[PDB]
Amino acid sequence: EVQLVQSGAEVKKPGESLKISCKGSGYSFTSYWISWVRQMPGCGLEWMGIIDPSDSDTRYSPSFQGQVTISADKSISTAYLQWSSLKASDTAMYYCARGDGSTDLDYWGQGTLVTVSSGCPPCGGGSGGEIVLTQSPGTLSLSPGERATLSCRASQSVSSSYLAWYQQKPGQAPRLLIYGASSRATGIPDRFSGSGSGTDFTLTISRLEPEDFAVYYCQQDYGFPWTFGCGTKVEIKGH
Repeated sequence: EVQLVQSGAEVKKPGESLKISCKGSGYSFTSYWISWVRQMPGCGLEWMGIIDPSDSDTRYSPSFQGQVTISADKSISTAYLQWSSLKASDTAMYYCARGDGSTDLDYWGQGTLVTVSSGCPPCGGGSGGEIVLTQSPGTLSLSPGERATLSCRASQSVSSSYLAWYQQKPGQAPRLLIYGASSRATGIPDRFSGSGSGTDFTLTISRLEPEDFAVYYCQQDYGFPWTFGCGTKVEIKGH
């Protein structure tokens, strides 16, 4: 089985340096890129940057360029995320995730909590020109057994091969649900299905089972920086 295992929780003060790690197992490390993804408390997922372990080529979201360094030691299948000077706003769960441009981010580490002593990026997008994914509605309250329909709209056309859906169950790391707009990832129940193209995408859950109450994120890796929607929380209707 493919696994990514991350290092333990860290507590730091602003200004301190920090390096956290992501160890891959069960697959050829150099054949897949490693992305780093941040989730500040109460916020959605943010793509930070990516490394190709074969040659250590990197790309960074403009928000993180110059703040962090992504590196890799391919001889021990480990990727790293390093700060020279932590900020108070770097308090977050940090995830690493594998991909190769065919199945979006198909395996995720379990997360490293980084706490720094001493708000969220705007869901409607900032001044950077990134592709914005808008998810409707932000919260869906339904009864168990009901059908759930979630929407993801992109600010520009994205090739269907590069639109994915992730499920984040409470307190867990995200996992890949749908890749390439309509393909179910391995092991995912077939009550989940995705459709759409261009700027309009849909995730359907044919019946809400108890384990499906969670948060669902869409994501695109068609253009840089890669981006996530702000998520739709699916919760149980009061009765």
